[PDB]
Amino acid sequence: DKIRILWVDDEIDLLKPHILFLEKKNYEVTTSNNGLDAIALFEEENFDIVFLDENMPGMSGLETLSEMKEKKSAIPMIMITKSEEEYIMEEAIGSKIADYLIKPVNPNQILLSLKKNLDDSRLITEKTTLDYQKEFRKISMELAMVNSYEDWVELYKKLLFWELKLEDINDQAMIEILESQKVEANSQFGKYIERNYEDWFAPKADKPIQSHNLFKELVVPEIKKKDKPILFVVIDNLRYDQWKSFETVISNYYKLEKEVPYFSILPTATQYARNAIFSGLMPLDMEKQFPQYWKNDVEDGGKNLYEAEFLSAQIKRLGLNIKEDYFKITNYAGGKKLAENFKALKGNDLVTVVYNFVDMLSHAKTEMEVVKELASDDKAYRSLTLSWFKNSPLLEIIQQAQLLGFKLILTTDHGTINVKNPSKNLRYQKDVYVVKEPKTIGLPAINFIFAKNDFFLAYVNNYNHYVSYYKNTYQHGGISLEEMIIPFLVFNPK
Amino acid sequence: DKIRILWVDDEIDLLKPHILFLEKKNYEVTTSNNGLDAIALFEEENFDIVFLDENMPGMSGLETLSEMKEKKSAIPMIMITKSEEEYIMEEAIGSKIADYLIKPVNPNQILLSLKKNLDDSRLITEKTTLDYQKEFRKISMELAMVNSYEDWVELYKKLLFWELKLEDINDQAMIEILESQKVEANSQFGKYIERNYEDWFAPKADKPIQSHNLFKELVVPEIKKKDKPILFVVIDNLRYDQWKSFETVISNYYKLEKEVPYFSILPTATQYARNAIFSGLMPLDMEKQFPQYWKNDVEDGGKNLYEAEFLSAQIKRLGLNIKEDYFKITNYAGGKKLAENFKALKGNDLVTVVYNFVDMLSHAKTEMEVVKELASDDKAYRSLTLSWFKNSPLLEIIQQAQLLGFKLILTTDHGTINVKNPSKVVGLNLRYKTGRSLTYEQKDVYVVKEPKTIGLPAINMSSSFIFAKNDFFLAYVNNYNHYVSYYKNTYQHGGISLEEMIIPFLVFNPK
Ligand SMILES: [Zn+2]
Ligand SMILES: [Zn+2]
Ligand SMILES: [Zn+2]
Ligand SMILES: [Zn+2]
Ligand SMILES: [Zn+2]
Repeated sequence: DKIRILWVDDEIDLLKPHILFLEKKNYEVTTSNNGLDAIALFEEENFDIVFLDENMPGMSGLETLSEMKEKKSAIPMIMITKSEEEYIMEEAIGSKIADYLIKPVNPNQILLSLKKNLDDSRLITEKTTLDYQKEFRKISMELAMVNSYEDWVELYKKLLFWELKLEDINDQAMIEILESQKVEANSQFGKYIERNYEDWFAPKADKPIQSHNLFKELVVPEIKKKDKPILFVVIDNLRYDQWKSFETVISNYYKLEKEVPYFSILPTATQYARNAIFSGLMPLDMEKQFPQYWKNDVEDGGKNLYEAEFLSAQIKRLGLNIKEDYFKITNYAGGKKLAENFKALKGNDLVTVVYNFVDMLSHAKTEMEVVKELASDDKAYRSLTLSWFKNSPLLEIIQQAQLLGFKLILTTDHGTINVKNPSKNLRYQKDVYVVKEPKTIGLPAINFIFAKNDFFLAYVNNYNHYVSYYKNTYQHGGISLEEMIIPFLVFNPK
Repeated sequence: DKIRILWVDDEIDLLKPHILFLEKKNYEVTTSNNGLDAIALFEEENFDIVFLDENMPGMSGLETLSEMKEKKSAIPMIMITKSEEEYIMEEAIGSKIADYLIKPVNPNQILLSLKKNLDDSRLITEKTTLDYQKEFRKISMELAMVNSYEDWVELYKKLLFWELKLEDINDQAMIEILESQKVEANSQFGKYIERNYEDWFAPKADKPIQSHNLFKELVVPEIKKKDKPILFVVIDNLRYDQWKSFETVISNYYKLEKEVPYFSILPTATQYARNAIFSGLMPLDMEKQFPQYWKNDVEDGGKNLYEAEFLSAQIKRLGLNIKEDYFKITNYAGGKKLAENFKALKGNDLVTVVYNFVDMLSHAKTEMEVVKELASDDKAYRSLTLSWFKNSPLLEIIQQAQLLGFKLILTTDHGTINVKNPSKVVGLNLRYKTGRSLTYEQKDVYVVKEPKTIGLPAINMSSSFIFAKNDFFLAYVNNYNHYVSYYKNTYQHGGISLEEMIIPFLVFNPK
C-alpha cells in the first residue's frame, strides 16, 4: 500500500516538481484544482492525508477543510499556501490543521511533514526502545550504589521517567528488563528502610521529611508568606506515577512552584499516616495527647474522622492564627457540592480538602470485574486515573481556586502497590520488617509488622482464598517505592 | 510576560534577521552556540520553547535535546537545520521533536511553528466556540425539517460532530444549548419512529437496514469477495459517540473502508436485537423456526445462549460453505485468553467475537459509586470508554487480526441512554415492557397492541409491547419513589432514542 495523498491547489500544474519528487518516494498523489472536486474524491475514495492551498478561486482551502472534516473526521490535513498572514495561520491552527507549510516550499519539508504526521508513532517506539537499550545498564549500576534517602528519590524519578516512556513499546525483552529493575529497586529499598527507619526516630538523626513533619515543615512556611490563601488537597492513596499521568492537565490551570518527594510513615495506611499529616505527631503521640480522637486497630466504628480537630490543634501548637476550614469528600455528590459552593471561603486563609475517590477506586479492583478490566496493568490504571481526574469534581474545585487566586498545595498520604506474592489490611521472615518495640518507631502498641516488595499477608486459615482473591490487587500499608515515596507539590495559579 | 525562546546554533550570529523578526512580535530570544552552554541556560532559566541546530561542534542538537527532555519534559523542542537526510528526520521525530524546519527557513514558518506549538489549545477553543455560535441556529432549523430515516442519520452525525468538538470548550452556556438540541432531537425521533416503524415491516416499504438483515446484506458481501478472512466483532451496547471517541486509536491498526449507520430493531435489547443479527430473522420468526433456541422474557436463563447455532444456520440458508467459529467474551480472562491464542484461528474464513464489557460497564453505573464518578456525564463515559478500549483485551485481539491480515468488521446490537424522567407503569427492563394487560402513560411510550405486525411474538392475544421514548424510564407504582431514586441518571436500553437505535457498522482493511 503506497500512502495516498490528495493535493488540492488552483495552480497544481506549477507543482509537478513536488509531485514527481513525492511519487519517486512511493507516495501516490491524486490532484485536484478546486475544493468541490476534492470533496467529491475525498468521499468516494479513502485517502491517508490531504494537502490544501488556502487561496483558491472558488471555495477556499479552509472552507474545503471544513466540509472535509465533517465527512471524514480523522484524516490529517496539511495546508500549503503562499499566505503568510497571522490570522490565516490562526484560523488554520484553530481548525485543527496538522501542519502549515509556506510556499515556496522545500520539497523535503513536505516529506518531513508526511513522516511526522503518518509515521511518528512507530518512530517514537523505535527510538525509545533503542534509547533504553543504551541507558539501562547505567540504571542497574546507579541502583547498586544508592544508600541515601536523597539518592532513593533520584532513582525513583528515573524509573518513573522510563516507565511512562516505555509504557507504549512492544519489545518484550526491554519491558522485562524494566520490570526487573523495579523489583530490585523495592527489594533494595526495603532493606534500606528496615536498616535506618528506627535510627531515623533517634535524636540528631539525618532523616527524610515524613508524615508527622509534613504540615510543620512544608505547609506552615507557605502560609507565613501571607500573600495569598492556600488550597490544600490531600488525594488519598495517590502513586507518583498517577500524579505524573495527569501533570499536563493540571498545568493548564496551575504552574508548579515547588516539588518535594517525602516519606510517609509506616504503616502506609490512612489512619496511621494521614492522621499524622494533620496532627504533626506520630501515632503513639496521638494516643498519648488525644485519646478521645485516636483510634487503635482493634476499635470498631471506622477511622480518620477527627482530622479537623487534629489539624486545628496543630495550628495553635505552632502558635499560628488563621481562618481554617476542613472537608472530606467521600462521594460524587459530595465533591460536586463543594465545587458549586467553593465561592464562600475566599476570606478563609487555608482550605483543606481530603479526597478519597482514588482509594475507593484502587480497592474496587479487588471486587468488581469491570474495574479489573479497566485497571488490568499499571498503564491501564494510570490511563483510568487520567480519565477520572480530567472529569473529576476535584478538578472543578481546583479550577475555582485559581479564579480566586489561591495557591495550591497538592499531596497524598501514601501510594498503593500491585501485590503478587503471598506471605503467611494486607501489608501491616525476610518477607517482613518486624518492630517488636513500637515506641522506637513512635507507633502505639501494648506490651508492628510491614510487608516488603510484592508481599500480601495471607492468614494460614483460608490461605488459598486470601491468595486467590487478593493476588494482583492494589494494597497499601507496607514498604515500597510506590507506597512510601509520595509527592508534595506547591503551585501558583495561572 | 513574553514567550521566551532558547535558540541553539553554531551559526547564531548569522540568524539575527530571524531573531529581530521574532523580537518585534513579543518573543524574547536567548541564544547559544553550543549544546553545553544551552543545557546550562536551560537549567538556570525557565524557557517556553527551544530551537536546535542538528550539526554543531561539540554536542549535537539531538544529544542536546535528550539532556533537555530528561530535565524538563513538556517543553517543546524544534529543530532548525540544514540537514535534509531522511535518517536524521526519523531520529528527530522518534526523539519527540515538536517540528523540524529545513534551512533556509522563511521566518514566518518559524512563527507558524511557535503559534502551532504554544497557542493551539486556545486557538482551537476560540475557533470551536465561534463556529458553534454561527452554526447552532442552522441545527435547530435542520431538526425541524427532518422527514426521513436518511435525514435522521445526517442530523445525528452533526450532533455527534459538535458534541466531541465542544469537549474542548469550557462554556456552560453553549454546552446547555447543545444538550437542549439533543433533547429536542430525541423527542422528534421518538414521534418519527412511532409514526413509521410498523410501515417498515410492510412489503416493498422503503426501510433502513435493521438488525435482522445486517449479516445478510453487509457481512455476506465481504465474505463472497473471498480475498481475506474476516474478524466480525459485535461490541454489545456501543453508542455512536463511543465509537467516535476511539476511532483514532483503531486507525493506527486499521483503515476504515466502509461505514453504514443502521437501525436496531425494537426493543433495543440484547435478547431481541443481537439474536436477530445472528439469525437473519425477526424474533417472531425465531420462535416459529427455532423454538428450542428462542426464549420469551418470562423464561428463566440467559437470552443469548444460542447465537452460534443461529449463525451457523443462517450461513447454510445462504449456502455459504465457510470455516467459521464464534466466541462470547463476558470477562477479562476470557478476552485475555482469546488474544493469546488468536493465531489458531488463522485457517478460519470467518471469526465472530461478541464482547459484553461495555454493557456490563454501562449497567455498573446503577450499582457502583466509582462508576458514577467516572461516568457522571456523557463526556466522562466517552472518556472512560476510551481509557477502556486503549487498554482492552479487545484491542489485543484486533492487533492480532491485523498481523494475520484479517479484514475487521466492527458493529453493535444497540446503544444506551441516560434516563432522567420517570413514567409510571403497572403489570424486567426500564425502557420497554411486555405483558397481557398493562397500564402506562400513553404519550410517553410507543404502544403496539399487535406485536406480530412488527415481527415480535405475542404470548397471549392481549399481550402488547411498550417502548419508552425520550429519556423516560418505566417505573412501577409499587415502590415508585425507590425506583425513581435508584434508576435516575443510569444508562438503560430497549427503547427509542438516537443513542439506542442508530448504531454503526464498520468494515476495515489491515494496515
Ligand atoms: Zn492559489
Ligand atoms: Zn490513604
Ligand atoms: Zn485504603
Ligand atoms: Zn550547523
Ligand atoms: Zn444491557
